[PDB]
Amino acid sequence: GSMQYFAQIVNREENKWPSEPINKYIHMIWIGPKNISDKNIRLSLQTAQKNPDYSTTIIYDSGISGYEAARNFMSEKFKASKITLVDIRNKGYFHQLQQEPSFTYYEEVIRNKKFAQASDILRLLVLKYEGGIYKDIDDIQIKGFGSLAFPKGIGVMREYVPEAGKSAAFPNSPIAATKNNPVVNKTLELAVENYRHGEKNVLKLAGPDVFTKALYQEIPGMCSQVLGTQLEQFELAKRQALKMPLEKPKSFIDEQLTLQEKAKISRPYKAIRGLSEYVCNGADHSWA
Ligand SMILES: [Cl-]
Repeated sequence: GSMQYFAQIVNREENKWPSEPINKYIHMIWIGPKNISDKNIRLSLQTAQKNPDYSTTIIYDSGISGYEAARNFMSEKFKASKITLVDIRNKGYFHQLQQEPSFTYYEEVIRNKKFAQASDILRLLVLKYEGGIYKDIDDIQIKGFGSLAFPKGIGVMREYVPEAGKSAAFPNSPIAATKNNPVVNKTLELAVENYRHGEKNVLKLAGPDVFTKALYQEIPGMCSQVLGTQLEQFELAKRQALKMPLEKPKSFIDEQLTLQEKAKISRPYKAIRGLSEYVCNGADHSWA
């Protein structure tokens, strides 16, 4: 045979990480005394309707003064649906959450009434113990999830580019993850280090930029430049096995790596971005 070893390397990269199933829980958070908007109520109902095999819950907090007025508003609006409000205090692992370093900052942030900044922390704690899919009340459910399985047990959206930043960022919503996922844990570790270091920058706390940085440490290929570098290395490796000029191709027609070979190498990192065909992101936090 010829090129059978090179074709074996390409096939190894396609299934290097087996896809792990995701628990069928849709976690959504709405904490504070502000009432949920009419749009977010309709999107939440649409979320539960499009996922009858998922149990959809909206997580509120009873440790915030004035929470009853907003919680009473949600129950009357969701009493005839599959949306079941669950208090984070009444969780079956709340005593373990109190022993988490991030929960002290969660308590410290809700006291300052920075509810959106606190939601970035709680969503990772819920995915740590229970797992499943976190989604925000503003995220639009395009189609139902069904049985989802992701390489490394982690599913995210396509990364966006901040209009002034220099690095892309994966949104921290929606996030699909297995129970006690390494990417979720590393995001919590970086979040604790940022809060320990008094990071006044809201981006360098528990938001998408921190979730992205933790995703790159566990799965370095998620960085577009890293995967692109890996494709250029296979291009040179194929030329060496072909006994062709060991050089980077000048034009596209001179590339030896076929499109099918590029797709095989990129298969794991495409699947991790699989949540983009199920959910459309909302911009409620943008207007805030
Ligand atoms: Cl060979």
